[PDB]
Amino acid sequence: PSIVIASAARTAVGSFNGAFANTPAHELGATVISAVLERAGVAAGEVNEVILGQVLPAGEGQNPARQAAMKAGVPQEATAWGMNQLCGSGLRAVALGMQQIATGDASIIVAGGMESMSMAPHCAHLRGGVKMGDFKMIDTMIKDGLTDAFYGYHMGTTAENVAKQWQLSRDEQDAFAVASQNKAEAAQKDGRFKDEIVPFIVKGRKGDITVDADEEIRGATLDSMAKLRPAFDKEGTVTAGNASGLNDGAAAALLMSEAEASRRGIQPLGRIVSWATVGVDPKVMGTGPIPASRKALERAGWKIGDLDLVEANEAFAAQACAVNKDLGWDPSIVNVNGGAIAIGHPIGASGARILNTLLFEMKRRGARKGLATLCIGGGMGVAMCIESL
Amino acid sequence: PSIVIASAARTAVGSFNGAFANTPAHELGATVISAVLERAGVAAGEVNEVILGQVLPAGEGQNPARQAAMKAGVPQEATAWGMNQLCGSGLRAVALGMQQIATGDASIIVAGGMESMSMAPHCAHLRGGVKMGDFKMIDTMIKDGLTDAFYGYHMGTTAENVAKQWQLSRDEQDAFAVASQNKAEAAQKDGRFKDEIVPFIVKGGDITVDADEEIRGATLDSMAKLRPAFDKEGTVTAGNASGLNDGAAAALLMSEAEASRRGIQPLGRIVSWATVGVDPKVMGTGPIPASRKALERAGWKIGDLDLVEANEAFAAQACAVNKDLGWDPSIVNVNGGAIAIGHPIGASGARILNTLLFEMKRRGARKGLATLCIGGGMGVAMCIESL
Amino acid sequence: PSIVIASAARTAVGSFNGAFANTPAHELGATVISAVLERAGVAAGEVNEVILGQVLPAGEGQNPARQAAMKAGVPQEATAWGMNQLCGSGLRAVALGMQQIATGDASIIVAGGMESMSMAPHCAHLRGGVKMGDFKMIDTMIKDGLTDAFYGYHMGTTAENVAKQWQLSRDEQDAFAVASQNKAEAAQKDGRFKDEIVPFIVKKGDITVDADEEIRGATLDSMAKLRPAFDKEGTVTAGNASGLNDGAAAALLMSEAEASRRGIQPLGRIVSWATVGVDPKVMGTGPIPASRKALERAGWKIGDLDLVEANEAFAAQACAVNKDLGWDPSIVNVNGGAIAIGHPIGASGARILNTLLFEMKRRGARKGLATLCIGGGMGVAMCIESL
Amino acid sequence: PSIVIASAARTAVGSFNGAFANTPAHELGATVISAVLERAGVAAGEVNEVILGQVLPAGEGQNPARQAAMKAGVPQEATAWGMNQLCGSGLRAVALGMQQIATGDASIIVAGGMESMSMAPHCAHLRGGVKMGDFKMIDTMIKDGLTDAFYGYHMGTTAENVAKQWQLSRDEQDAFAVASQNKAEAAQKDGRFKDEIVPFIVKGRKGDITVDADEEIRLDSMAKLRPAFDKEGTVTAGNASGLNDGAAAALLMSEAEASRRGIQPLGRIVSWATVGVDPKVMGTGPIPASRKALERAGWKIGDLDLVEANEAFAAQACAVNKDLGWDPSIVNVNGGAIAIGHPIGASGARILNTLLFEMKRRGARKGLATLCIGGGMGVAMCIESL
Ligand SMILES: CC(C)(COP(=O)(O)OP(=O)(O)OC[C@H]1O[C@@H](n2cnc3c(N)ncnc32)[C@H](O)[C@@H]1OP(=O)(O)O)[C@@H](O)C(=O)NCCC(=O)NCCS
Ligand SMILES: CC(C)(COP(=O)(O)OP(=O)(O)OC[C@H]1O[C@@H](n2cnc3c(N)ncnc32)[C@H](O)[C@@H]1OP(=O)(O)O)[C@@H](O)C(=O)NCCC(=O)NCCS
Ligand SMILES: CC(C)(COP(=O)(O)OP(=O)(O)OC[C@H]1O[C@@H](n2cnc3c(N)ncnc32)[C@H](O)[C@@H]1OP(=O)(O)O)[C@@H](O)C(=O)NCCC(=O)NCCS
Ligand SMILES: CC(C)(COP(=O)(O)OP(=O)(O)OC[C@H]1O[C@@H](n2cnc3c(N)ncnc32)[C@H](O)[C@@H]1OP(=O)(O)O)[C@@H](O)C(=O)NCCC(=O)NCCS
Ligand SMILES: [Cl-]
Ligand SMILES: [Cl-]
Repeated sequence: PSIVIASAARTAVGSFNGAFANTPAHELGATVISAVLERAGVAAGEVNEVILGQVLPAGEGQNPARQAAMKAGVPQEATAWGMNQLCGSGLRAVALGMQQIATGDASIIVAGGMESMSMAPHCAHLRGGVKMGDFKMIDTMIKDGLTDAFYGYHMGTTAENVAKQWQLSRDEQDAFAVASQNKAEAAQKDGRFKDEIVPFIVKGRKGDITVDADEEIRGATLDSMAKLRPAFDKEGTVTAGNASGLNDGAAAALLMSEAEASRRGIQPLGRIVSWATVGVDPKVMGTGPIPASRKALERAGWKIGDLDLVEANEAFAAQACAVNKDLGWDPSIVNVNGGAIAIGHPIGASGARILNTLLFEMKRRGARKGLATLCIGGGMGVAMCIESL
Repeated sequence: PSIVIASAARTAVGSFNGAFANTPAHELGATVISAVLERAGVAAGEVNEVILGQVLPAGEGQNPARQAAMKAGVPQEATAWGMNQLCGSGLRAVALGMQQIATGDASIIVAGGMESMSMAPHCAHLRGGVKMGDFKMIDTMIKDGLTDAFYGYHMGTTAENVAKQWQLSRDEQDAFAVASQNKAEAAQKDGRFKDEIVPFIVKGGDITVDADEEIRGATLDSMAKLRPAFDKEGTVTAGNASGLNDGAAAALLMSEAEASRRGIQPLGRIVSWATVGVDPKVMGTGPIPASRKALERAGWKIGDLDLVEANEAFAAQACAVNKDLGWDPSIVNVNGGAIAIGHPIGASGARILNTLLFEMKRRGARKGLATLCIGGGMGVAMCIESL
Repeated sequence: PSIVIASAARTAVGSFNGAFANTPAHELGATVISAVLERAGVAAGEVNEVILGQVLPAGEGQNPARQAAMKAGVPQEATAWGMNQLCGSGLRAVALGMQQIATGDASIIVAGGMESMSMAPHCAHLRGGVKMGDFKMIDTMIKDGLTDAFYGYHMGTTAENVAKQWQLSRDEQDAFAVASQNKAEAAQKDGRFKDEIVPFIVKKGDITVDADEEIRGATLDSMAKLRPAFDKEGTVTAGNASGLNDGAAAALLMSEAEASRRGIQPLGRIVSWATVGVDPKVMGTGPIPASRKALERAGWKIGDLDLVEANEAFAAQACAVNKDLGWDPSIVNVNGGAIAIGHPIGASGARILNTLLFEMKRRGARKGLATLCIGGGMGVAMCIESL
Repeated sequence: PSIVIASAARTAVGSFNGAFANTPAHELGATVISAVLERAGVAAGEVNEVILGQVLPAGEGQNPARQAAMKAGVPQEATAWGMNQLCGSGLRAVALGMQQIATGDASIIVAGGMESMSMAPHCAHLRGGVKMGDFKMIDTMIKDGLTDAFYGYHMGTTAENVAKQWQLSRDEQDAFAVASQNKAEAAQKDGRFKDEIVPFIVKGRKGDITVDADEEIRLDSMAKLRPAFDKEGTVTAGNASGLNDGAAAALLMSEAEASRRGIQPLGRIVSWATVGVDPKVMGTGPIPASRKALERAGWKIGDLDLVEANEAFAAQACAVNKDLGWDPSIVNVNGGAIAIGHPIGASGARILNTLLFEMKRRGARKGLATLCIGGGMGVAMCIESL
């Protein structure tokens, strides 16, 4: 069975406590569900299921994937669920939605991810009761999203471990970070993000604001980048500049069979050729994309040289340089419009976010074979091969 | 692509703030992952992926499904993820794990659910800052698990709406609840839950928990003396409604040809599954179209079923599903239901799948069905056939 | 037993979450204690006791009055304690310190008040444990400072009761608030706040705060366009009511004979004081019997007063006090009031005492009076005479 | 300038999360305000002001002293305010109420203290907002009542320094605690606390309970405890005071006022004193405070017939007794805070009740009450009957 991506859309990536500071994730997810339906000419009443990845849904209510589907007009007869594979959630949900059609259980699937790291609350177990002494209010964003559960340190420390084995210097990681900021700024100026971004209306206060530009894209320098202090180790190289940030946003895609798209006259954004997920050492979780991409290319019958465009998520400059050095693909075809260092990193949605950038760049330049991949906390990776029609 | 369930296991369903009061969900899930591996003769190094449903993972850390797999001995080369479809999470994860092997992406899958409603913390968004005035510390169990996000009332109110449309009286719902408590107690005394339950060691003295803590029985005189917990003039009480519980349940999945090569005798063959949505006001009706679509995909009729496990979230919704589908009530929840056993949201789907599989084996039933109602107006069902 | 005020000082009144957003109250109190010692030529080693009023000391540690005295250089041999009479705390502490010397128990007293409404935390009793459901994190500023403990509503509702009984229209309360804003705005430019305000160094960079941050410019047209903040059909708005503020204020007290030996010329002599209770429903009427009894103890008439400082908690309450005593409104709050300057509850009593004392010196006034209304239905007043 | 105490009363000292677990402090204060009025035959309408010490009033509402007076029947014409001198709050409020009548500003004063350490909440400053990272929920009982603001450690560590410099051994503190525990049980069994304790009606969901007995009153079971503040320390949970709830107050008027009303007073306030000491050794506070009180009264240590020295810690209590040299057989003859309890806001007035009612039954002429104060302070007051 051949499954294609009929359409795709994403919101602008908002800053931490920025444009989407008081916007729940399902509200961002509802906008993207409506957009992928409008861009493909498919009504909300035709959706069988909505599958949205989300890592931090605490305090948002019962099944935020169902809340986003309801507000987008998807009828009550359909189903909706969320899933959590950390940073690979947004891309895995696309593969999960693909399998719904491959097994014959659904026809039209809206798959992607949504995340509101700004709305992540502080929690504390209080049922037993704190009779005496102080107790900690746990940040769910740090605890459930950014801290390794086996070794106890942040995901930035894992980038320090990757920097040690590959011997990646501070100046090399800053050169990668500056390159990402300059490619993302150039892509924003030329309007290459307009096709994939759907505007979001932030209701509240006294005026309604339309958000249609990635809020982190502002540019940077090499003199101001090397003056930053390391945020994870006193003698480390990972700083706040060469590492991805905390962001809000959503991204999704409309899935259907290749024969179904031909019957509707739809021109798909690409054909899902294969996907893969593999685990690695949690100490070097940034290496996830290395075996995940290899297995994805092996299942597709492709070689590394056959790829025309690559979207490798830039969780950290240290891990991103390590993946490129091992796979050896042409770095000029990897993240041609910037990466998460400049655009942002909403964990649950980034998987579908970089899939949107991959699909719309493959369309404008005429690329035939593409690949998207991300590293996953806890020692995992996920990749997917896309081919045009 | 024929997918079988080689083995299955579950922990005892613990009471709210009971035996598993301070036990994280992944610790319960790790025991069940190790159990389904031992009962099938499959090593942890052969597992491709672990898929665990969970609704309330707040405060437990990065990806509790990966934490349960790692502690169970599953190597780092494998993958693991969690999913949330509320009450149908435990059963959907089995269907999701089945699709991993059906599409050729994996060979060995551990799929199920785990939930620790006792460890659910209180949360509050404090990044923007509370300029002035009081703010509420939100119970994540109530908000993210038991409160409808569209109408704002508890899941017990949705059972009241089902009771109005089907005209189910207070005494009729209590008779269903008392029958559920007495069937579960008889099954516990006769030892029918021992095959499916794997013991759990509560570290701290070490205590071995191998009996469902909610299974104690009840009467009709003490059941009709309870006050309604959701409406002053309502019929749903704490006795005829499911409780708050902790536990885990999973199963080992592989192809039918893979089981034949390993000499494993599977617990059953996954014939079909289905999930459908309904109105959030009457979410308990989910099992009605979900089971029908599941039977249609399997090519079966309601009369063809030999055993049925329909989760008892509420006596009102459970009576409505049986009255609508019309299946023989003597083959439905023969060993009791969630009213007596308990209702761990993330694990209940796989919990009742364990009860179905091990009862189909002891009595020799050939065609079975498991179904649950889902908050927000959904249902999920799966058809199992023996080999 | 003649007790005089040798010197006095206060910090600038900061806005809510403004310059003193992250500054504890005892840090503000230390500056005013050191300032009143420096302005009188009295060493810290001569202080017997420090009495600082404070309403919201939660989370600041053991006895913030002791923290402010020690940080101001007062040696450990001295004593320090805090007291809470709500809005009259700052002025009552001055009267309490006066009684310490009158009874022969002390010689040198630093008395005043301090309040940090921005540093007021949210609290919740959690020892028993929250089994299930949401619980409120109580804002101690609202509960312990701005909410009546007997009727449950804000102090603005009590101002509505006074406004209804006196038949005060919105435009009449609107005209008094604008007059208060215009007198305070003129005082900031004319430098009348320079003598009483001591700069405070906010220890991102050190910032010197020496101007009242709440002092804003208003008119009569933009003032009537505001919405009522306490009742949909009310008259009290955010413009005609006092604001939320931080600050500190204190004074150095000693006997008249003690000042003559040290060459200190006091700002005034404490002639009498009084405190009386009223109905909590109309707590704004407190200053009316408190000032009259204070005048009775002093042997003075209303016409004998040259300057009056009546705290402006609300425009409704402030107009009611002026109408009853009948004193010349041109000698009442000549430099503005709490509506424009601000209202740090614990410090407001000593705050308006600084404005009174330094104004009697600048214009040559002989007889002065300072009074405030107190939540829960009380009032406090003090009569000051020059030398 | 003679001020007498016409009557006095107190509630039973409750255990931490015990009988008064869900009882606000002003409710305990209301009972004692009504009790001192009934025992003296004085109407609530004659009270000028109520002065109640309290250390932990967070979450209780505007001015709990005003809340306690209003429910106790004191009319709105009176005034009420609270004050905080930590452990000396309850006794200082009596001295503050004495000064109100001495200066001619009031005639009838109800002065004492109240504390509900069980109802003390956890707090956290959240107006600025926690952008990132975990933050601590601060226990207001520990931080605002039991933690030194200058050195950052618990009040029990200050007792270790008093034990270190005075060289008080582990066995020395246990002998003082057992003597304190045995005297309090003997006084409770003999009914020696019945005159001073007023019952409190605890209303609740399942039943109303009448609390009129000290719940904390209870070497082999005593010497098996571990030190609670230092691994190499001497202060344990047995030889240190606990966390308690309760209230205590007194009715104040002039000696001529008591003679005119036919009231026979419990005693005359002769003098008082407050002095500061080193915060590191706050337990030494009562030593110069008692001497200064006796000097102003013209008395010597040998003239005292009864002494009430607060037992915050066995180490600090032993140091005061050894230096002042008063007869230990007349000090806390009915037990101390180690066995009875230590409600911070109420403890000052709590030990004043025990002194007044013991001086009356045994015929003592001159008595003394004193307590140590956190942050390096002390307070003492001399009372003599007529
Ligand atoms: C590293 C991290 C803690 C940053 O902390 P932060 O709160 O966001 O603080 P900022 O990002 O605003 O950076 C702070 C400083 O660096 C400067 N800075 C940041 N990025 C810069 C850039 N790209 N160029 C130049 N200067 C920069 C900022 O201006 C600021 O200066 P300041 O101190 O005067 O305010 C946070 O981004 C993080 O946790 N990243 C990791 C996310 C993650 O692990 N995701 C999962 C990966 S698998
Ligand atoms: C019903 C519910 C509100 C109960 O909350 P609760 O406050 O803990 O009520 P309790 O568990 O304390 O039980 C109440 C009383 O009924 C009695 N009781 C309970 N079950 C009984 C039974 N089966 N037989 C006889 N008496 C019983 C209990 O002993 C208790 O007595 P008590 O008054 O001394 O406490 C809660 O379990 C709930 O919300 N369940 C629904 C969850 C849900 O929605 N599930 C479906 C998801 S779609
Ligand atoms: C009344 C009160 C609730 C105001 O709360 P607030 O919302 O923070 O008031 P704000 O200043 O932030 O907003 C008031 C509005 O009116 C305007 N406004 C307020 N004061 C003004 C003034 N003095 N002149 C002109 N315009 C003014 C503001 O610009 C604002 O408009 P906006 O919302 O569009 O920005 C608060 O000041 C209060 O609690 N007062 C009573 C305190 C008290 O009880 N003290 C004890 C008395 S015994
Ligand atoms: C002394 C203090 C530190 C001990 O608190 P605690 O450690 O929580 O003691 P607990 O509440 O747990 O009492 C229960 C325990 O003590 C044991 N215990 C208590 N009292 C006992 C007694 N009288 N005899 C024997 N055993 C006793 C119990 O068996 C139980 O055992 P555990 O220690 O293993 O838990 C505490 O009461 C305190 O902080 N007091 C403050 C005193 C103070 O500073 N006052 C102000 C000075 S100016
Ligand atoms: Cl293995
Ligand atoms: Cl297989």
